[PDB]
Amino acid sequence: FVSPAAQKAFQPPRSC
Amino acid sequence: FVSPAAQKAFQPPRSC
Amino acid sequence: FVSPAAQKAFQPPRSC
Amino acid sequence: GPQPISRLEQCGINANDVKKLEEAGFHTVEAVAYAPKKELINIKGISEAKADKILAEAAKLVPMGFTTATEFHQRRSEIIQITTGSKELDKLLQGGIETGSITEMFGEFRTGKTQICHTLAVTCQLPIDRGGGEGKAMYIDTEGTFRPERLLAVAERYGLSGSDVLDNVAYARAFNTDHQTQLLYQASAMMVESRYALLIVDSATALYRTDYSGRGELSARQMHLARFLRMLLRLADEFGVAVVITNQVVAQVDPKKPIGGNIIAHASTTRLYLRKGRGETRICKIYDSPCLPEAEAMFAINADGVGDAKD
Amino acid sequence: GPQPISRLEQCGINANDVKKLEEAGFHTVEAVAYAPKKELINIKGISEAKADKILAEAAKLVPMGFTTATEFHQRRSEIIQITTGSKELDKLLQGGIETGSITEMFGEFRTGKTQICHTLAVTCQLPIDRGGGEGKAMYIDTEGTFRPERLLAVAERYGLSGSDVLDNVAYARAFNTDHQTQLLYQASAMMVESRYALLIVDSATALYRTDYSGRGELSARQMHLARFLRMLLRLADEFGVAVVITNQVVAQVDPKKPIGGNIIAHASTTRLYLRKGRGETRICKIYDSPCLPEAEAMFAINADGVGDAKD
Amino acid sequence: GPQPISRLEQCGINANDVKKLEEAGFHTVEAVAYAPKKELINIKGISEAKADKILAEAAKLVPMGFTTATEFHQRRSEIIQITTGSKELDKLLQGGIETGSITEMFGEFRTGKTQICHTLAVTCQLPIDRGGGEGKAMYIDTEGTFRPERLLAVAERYGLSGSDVLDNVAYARAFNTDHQTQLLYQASAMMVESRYALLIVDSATALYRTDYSGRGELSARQMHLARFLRMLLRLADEFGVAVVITNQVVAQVDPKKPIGGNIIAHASTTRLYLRKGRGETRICKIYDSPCLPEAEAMFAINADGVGDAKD
DNA sequence: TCCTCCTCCTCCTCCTCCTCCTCCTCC
DNA sequence: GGAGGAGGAGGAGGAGGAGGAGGAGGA
Ligand SMILES: Nc1ncnc2c1ncn2[C@@H]1O[C@H](COP(=O)(O)OP(=O)(O)OP(=O)(O)O)[C@@H](O)[C@H]1O
Ligand SMILES: Nc1ncnc2c1ncn2[C@@H]1O[C@H](COP(=O)(O)OP(=O)(O)OP(=O)(O)O)[C@@H](O)[C@H]1O
Ligand SMILES: Nc1ncnc2c1ncn2[C@@H]1O[C@H](COP(=O)(O)OP(=O)(O)OP(=O)(O)O)[C@@H](O)[C@H]1O
Ligand SMILES: [Ca+2]
Ligand SMILES: [Ca+2]
Ligand SMILES: [Ca+2]
Ligand SMILES: [Ca+2]
Ligand SMILES: [Ca+2]
Ligand SMILES: [Ca+2]
Repeated sequence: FVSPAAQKAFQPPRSC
Repeated sequence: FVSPAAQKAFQPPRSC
Repeated sequence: FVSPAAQKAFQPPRSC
Repeated sequence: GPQPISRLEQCGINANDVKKLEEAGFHTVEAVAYAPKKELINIKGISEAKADKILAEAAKLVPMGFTTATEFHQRRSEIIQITTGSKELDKLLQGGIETGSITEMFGEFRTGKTQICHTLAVTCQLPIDRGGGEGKAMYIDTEGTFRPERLLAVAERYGLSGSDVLDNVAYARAFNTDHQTQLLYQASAMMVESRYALLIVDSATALYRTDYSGRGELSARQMHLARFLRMLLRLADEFGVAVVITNQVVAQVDPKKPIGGNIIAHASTTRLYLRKGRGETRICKIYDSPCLPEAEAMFAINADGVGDAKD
Repeated sequence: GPQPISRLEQCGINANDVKKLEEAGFHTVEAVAYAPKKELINIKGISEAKADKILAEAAKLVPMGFTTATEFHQRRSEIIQITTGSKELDKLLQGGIETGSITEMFGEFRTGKTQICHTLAVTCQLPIDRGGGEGKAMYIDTEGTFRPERLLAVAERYGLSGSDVLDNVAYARAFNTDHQTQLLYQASAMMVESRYALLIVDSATALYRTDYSGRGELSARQMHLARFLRMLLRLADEFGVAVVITNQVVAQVDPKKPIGGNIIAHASTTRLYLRKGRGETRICKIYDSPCLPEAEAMFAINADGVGDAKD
Repeated sequence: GPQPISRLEQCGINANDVKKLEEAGFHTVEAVAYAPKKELINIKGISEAKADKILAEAAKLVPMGFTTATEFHQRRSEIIQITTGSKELDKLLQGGIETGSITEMFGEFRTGKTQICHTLAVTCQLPIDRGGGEGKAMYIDTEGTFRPERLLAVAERYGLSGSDVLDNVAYARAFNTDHQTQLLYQASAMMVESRYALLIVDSATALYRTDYSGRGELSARQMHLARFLRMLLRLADEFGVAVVITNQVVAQVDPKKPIGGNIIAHASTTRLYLRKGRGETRICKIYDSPCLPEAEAMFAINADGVGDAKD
């Protein structure tokens, strides 16, 4: 299957 | 199809 | 068709 | 990006057939265009009449004809090259891991194959300014050696939210060779929604040594491996991701050639041979490439991922 | 050059039929002359009455009878042989890659098959004085390994406008075996307009290993490959270009014979077997040829294309 | 020699009919005598009344009855056997390539099929003292592999005027299976004028693999091939030439049997199977013959044509 | 500074022409 | 001088193609 978070789209990794 | 440049005829390669 | 030389008759191959 | 298969309904295709196509792996118009007529016939609710219609309509939506090397050199110069996290190594690859192609990294144990895949799985999310791909990563793992703590260590180096980086890595553990191929069909679905920029199969041939035993199963082993490597090449053209597979080695007793035989030697465009250097240093080497010259570089495995020889 | 099919209208052929022929691949009078009666019947708007007329009229325009070896040795001595960019290699081929024939280059990975095709795609544009073909190039690529930057590197060697050389290479990426054959019909159209002097299919048999899986699809695989190789032979006679196909290899486990079987062994006139030498050197070998003796040469892959062993 | 068809007018045949016969392929009295009544009926301006007259008159000019084995053993002992340019090979064939019969040479690629045909095309012109045929050669080529420079290399070996030898080889390139048969009708005309001593079709079955695709066209393929092989047998009886056809091979996947099926296995009287030896040596083998015992010989391809193993 | 052995795998369709035959009755 | 009637009866098989796919160090 697909995870409920793997189906989420890409997110530009915020800095830290 | 054919490219707008692939349909162009041969050109003797100029020197450099 | 036939060539102007293919219609020519056999020739014993001369030596060399 | 790639056009989704739903755009076929607007061109005179029964929305039932699109559902019959999407149940066969095809999710983009490209996947149907690049497909042979033979594959669509093998679908149940599809006949030779429909397949000729599907191929004809789809071919109108995507260019499948001749162009010029000038128009191709232009389109190629805008291709993304993901950095490997090593200035010395990127100078060998003339930019970095190239997208839209299959790259192979083989070598003995400990030579840093899995470590490069962990660094790549992070640096593929950096903005292109910093040398990345600005996309998610997809890490198919056939060994159980996927360590998230190695992704956090690399995110700290590049100053990224370690919690956010781990959200962009779609991990999947393949347990046999059939499951390894099944994961690619599900992979083609996800890449339509999100924007993945790197596909990693490590190891691509680990499960082929044991699922197919002796020589009696050799023919079936390579034909099954050829379909897998072909299905990867399709993903590289559909979505323009970067496929980075790793390969094990084998000794020749007649001194270490990679496994997979000629099936994996021809399929992969770039091959990197990783040796063991000294201490924590390793030696990568352009084993095969269409453009790069045969040369060697020296990288190292550091506590913050793959990096230059810290010496 | 070849006579265009429009010259059939001036001999008593309905201009509608010429349009029905040109929709079937035929674009020159030769293509219709060399064609069997069976092929023209397979066209819809053509009957056995028309086909007998078409074949009869076309046969009057092109010689299809006997001649003498003297008249053939004369016409053959004026054939173009494209240089391979290597003095040592051309001395093996007694001139270079011969036009009007199918040449095959097989070998393991990295052996320089794609590299020779890139050098040939450039040197085929040099004037015949310098050993070329004075024509465009057509590079069908079934692997995604066409690198324009390798054409520029060779143009710099021969002092050519790198921007002008890339305008004479018609590139096309084949995605399956059906598409690979479809590209040849479009290829016959382009060669009527411009003047192409070299056709390159690399790899010719790459997509046949995966599209046709096991032995159950073996018969259909070779019959589909036989039509492809036959359609290439037709281009070599229609336009007198030089067909240079590359082939992968396979191990024999009973030590590397080329794939394709007897279908590709008989069809190709010249076969070049490329080994791996030392460092950057390679070893070509006349595997099969009607005229050339069995011998080996040693070339190398340099940063400016294929050249002699720079050692 | 064979009597020309003009001798039928002197026996009560309308000179218009002879022109209607000569437009159907018949050029000698034999060709009309050996022909069935069915073939002459199939001609337009010929009826069953004429055909019975034509057959009756022609039968009076050529013996078509019984004789004795003694009278046949006498007439056969004066038959010409052309040398193959190899003492070791002629000792296998007990003289050489026998005229008045169909000989077949099949084998894998490079095994020297085309090379033997080039040697035969030269040695068929030597005087019978030296083991030849004292006649011209006719080289139908269905592959594009006819090299005149290989005829000159053999003429230098036997000390012949290379310019004169190339005048005795009537070359013709067949482009499909219909054209391949059409060339035989024109061939029967030439052999009436000159004195040809060797007919070569290489390859006889090359174009039948591709013009007739799958099994659906198998029946039509062999019936078309049977007429071709039958039309060759007629030339061997009309003019007493030597027919030497070459054949490709195919693997059996149930290890290389020749193609053509039973149609070409029964038709040919002598079959030579050519293997690959070592280096430049080859191994011919009497595969089938009415008189010769099953045995193997070892010849080689040298820079001056086919010759004995120069070792 | 030397050394060697191993095996299994299936699928493929299309093909037309053919002729002769006769006896019979009442108002 | 007048006044048409009544269908029967199947034969006869041809013709093969097309190879793939390397693994595994010891002391
Ligand atoms: N956090 C770390 N810091 C430093 N070195 C590390 C770290 N993690 C692993 N290594 C080193 O990296 C190497 C492991 O490399 P990697 O996991 O890529 O192996 P591999 O090539 O995938 O091997 P295999 O074929 O066994 O899977 C070892 O030398 C190990 O000591
Ligand atoms: N610019 C270059 N300079 C020097 N060597 C190069 C260069 N580009 C490629 N090479 C070398 O040439 C070889 C690649 O050859 P090529 O691309 O022709 O392979 P191939 O025979 O087509 O292989 P495959 O079957 O994998 O497609 C490698 O050894 C590579 O290192
Ligand atoms: N002049 C020559 N000197 C020596 N050997 C030669 C010469 N010309 C060709 N050969 C060799 O002869 C062989 C070619 O044989 P040939 O042309 O008869 O092939 P073939 O059996 O017709 O093959 P195919 O089925 O591909 O047509 C090759 O081994 C080639 O190297
Ligand atoms: Ca690993
Ligand atoms: Ca490769
Ligand atoms: Ca290549
Ligand atoms: Ca060949
Ligand atoms: Ca040949
Ligand atoms: Ca026989």
